[PDB]
Amino acid sequence: TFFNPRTFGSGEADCGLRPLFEKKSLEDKTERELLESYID
Amino acid sequence: IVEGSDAEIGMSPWQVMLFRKSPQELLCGASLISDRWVLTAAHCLLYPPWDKNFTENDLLVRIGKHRNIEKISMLEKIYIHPRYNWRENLDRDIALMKLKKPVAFSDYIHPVCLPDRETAASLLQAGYKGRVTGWGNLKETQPSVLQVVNLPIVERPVCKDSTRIRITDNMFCAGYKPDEGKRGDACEPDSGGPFVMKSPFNNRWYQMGIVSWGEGCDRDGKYGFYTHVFRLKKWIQKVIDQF
Ligand SMILES: *C[C@@](*)(O)[C@H](CCCNC(N)=[NH2+])NC(=O)[C@@H]1CCCN1C(=O)[C@H](N)Cc1ccccc1
Ligand SMILES: *[C@@H]1O[C@H](CO)[C@@H](O)[C@H](O)[C@H]1NC(C)=O
Ligand code: NA
Ligand SMILES: [Zn+2]
Ligand SMILES: [Zn+2]
Ligand SMILES: [Zn+2]
Repeated sequence: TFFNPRTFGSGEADCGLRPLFEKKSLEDKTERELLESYID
Repeated sequence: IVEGSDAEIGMSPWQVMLFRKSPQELLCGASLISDRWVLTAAHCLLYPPWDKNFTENDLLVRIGKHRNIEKISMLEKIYIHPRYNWRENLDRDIALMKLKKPVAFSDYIHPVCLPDRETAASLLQAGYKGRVTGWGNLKETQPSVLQVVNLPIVERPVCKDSTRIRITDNMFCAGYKPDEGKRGDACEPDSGGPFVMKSPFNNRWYQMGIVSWGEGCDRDGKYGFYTHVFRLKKWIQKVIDQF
């Protein structure tokens, strides 16, 4: 980690994973565009 | 957001809306980075020309789902970058707000990740696309639902050549080139909103930028400018690890 959990609060370990998408293994309607932009 | 699309429910759970308390007025976008810290643009809180010099007690933020389980939180304290240059080019357009009481994460409320060295050097490259979200103008002069648009990061040389405003290493620009076909841009008052990228490695979303400035909205040959979050992560640490 980068932040002390005591000042920062909850979150640096539980961040960027959406309950309704990544956590349910569901892709949102346009994130593939971002993925496509990485691939050359 | 101009030329964007409607956002799906729970698509951007770190989305925060900054409101003027009295009278109630939507002022800017913002992002949730933990259960008690919110990131936004400094000019959303401090820009004297626009008569903006807010005290923590003048604002409220709203998080979560757009009239029942939405979350309204008061602010405990506001932190503006000490070297924020509002008189010139908005250099270091970044601010932190600490919530009065931490919020509970839910299906509709969760923090976005802040990038580390390895992440910002693997994903912060020209050509790669990020995502910007907001409730700002749909056209140069408002949506009923949160708007979204994915935009490619533009090489520095092109960004600098697109404007007479002095660009610093604390900013980056994004948007489609006149002939790339697609369009899209953030627009006032999308400022403070996050420019996020999904890492294909750990499947996590990281906030790489903050809507900062632009000339007009979605105009050909021009691009949106964003505060370079990673370059200012040290200040975020000092403030959070300080207090
Ligand atoms: C505060 C935000 O709502 C807004 C975001 C603009 C984003 N625009 C595009 N096309 N992505 N920022 C501003 O309105 C800032 C605040 C100061 C004035 N300003 C501008 O963007 C001016 N139009 C240009 C500018 C003025 C001063 C310094 C730098 C740029
Ligand atoms: C903000 O308002 C406070 C007075 O209440 C003032 O001391 C401070 O100089 C203002 N910040 C400016 C104008 O940059
Ligand atoms: Na443009
Ligand atoms: Zn969680
Ligand atoms: Zn519609
Ligand atoms: Zn003045």
